[PDB]
Amino acid sequence: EEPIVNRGLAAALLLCQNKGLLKDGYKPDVKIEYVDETGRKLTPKEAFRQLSHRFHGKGSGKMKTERRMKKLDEEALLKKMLGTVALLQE
Amino acid sequence: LAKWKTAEEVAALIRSLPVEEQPKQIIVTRKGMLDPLEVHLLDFPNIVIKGSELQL
Amino acid sequence: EDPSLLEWDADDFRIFCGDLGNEVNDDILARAFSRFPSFLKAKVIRDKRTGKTKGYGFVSFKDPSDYVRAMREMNGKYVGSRPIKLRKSMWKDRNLDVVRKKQKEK
RNA sequence: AGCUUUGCGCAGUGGCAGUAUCGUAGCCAAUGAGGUCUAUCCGAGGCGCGAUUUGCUAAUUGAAAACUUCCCAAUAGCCGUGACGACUAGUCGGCACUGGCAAUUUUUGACAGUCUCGAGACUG
Repeated sequence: EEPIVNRGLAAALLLCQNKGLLKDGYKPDVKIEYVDETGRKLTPKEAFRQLSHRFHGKGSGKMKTERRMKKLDEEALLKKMLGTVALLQE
Repeated sequence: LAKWKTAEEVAALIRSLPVEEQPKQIIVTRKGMLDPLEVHLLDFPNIVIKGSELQL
Repeated sequence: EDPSLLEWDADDFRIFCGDLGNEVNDDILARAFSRFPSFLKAKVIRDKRTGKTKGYGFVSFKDPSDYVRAMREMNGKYVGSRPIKLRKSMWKDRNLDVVRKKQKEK
């Protein structure tokens, strides 16, 4: 119930917290991962698939490419964002 | 059997709703209805069956 | 692009001949005489620069009814070292993808 | 002349689907298979076989889960710095930057919010 206050960053952080949006001698600052060239962090199953594709030197097929494109488009559309029609039809 | 039919009807109504409009979470008031809900629509696991103890 | 179907655009009945052996029916895949033109303008596709066949191979009969009858009568029949079956060809370029996208969401 | 009976076949709809639907090819069977029944009564199914066939789509696993080639490589701002060229130790165009460019006059933003009849006013 906390609105976005103007010229204030604590209100947006409170709304995000309420909505659930939140030897030389040294310590190693190492955190490695396997994120695809598109920037998406590949799943461990997907990472293993990519590694096996690289080892075998063979990529995805035509149908696999189509399925991947459809899944990526659907995921992007979902990440981008019928009540009015149900209210008008009632 | 009636409870299983109800869960199947709920899953079919979710499937009737578009995947882009599929509820990412499915809060069920009935305690024992979560397992049949997951079994009926295991092919659509994008919905998480979260518990809501305080029944509205 | 792939300039391959230019030698096979005949408005014939095209079928998918695949899941056979790598060497099975290597050159006689169209030698069958179940119809008049057999698999006209059709061969077995392969992976180039490897000496191996990638499964699916062209199967295009110029007679639609004869093609259907032969496919029904010779579905999965003994073909070389691996009996292969027949199924409808895709023939879905981008000229089909555009129309599919237009007619799906609209 | 309009309608309609057994309804038929086509096409649409509703529902059912292991007991069911059907062939039943083995057998009896309109020349009666069966009983408490209908019983001086009625007359058409039953025993056993086998399935519920046609396609599309998503997903699922896998390295690849299939529809006519493939992995590869370059392409298709300023100030100073060192000479090259010109003009009287000084000035200018271009060549790359071996250092810097978030501290008042240009680029790391004094911007944002509100009210009123293109313009004015208020606050942080």
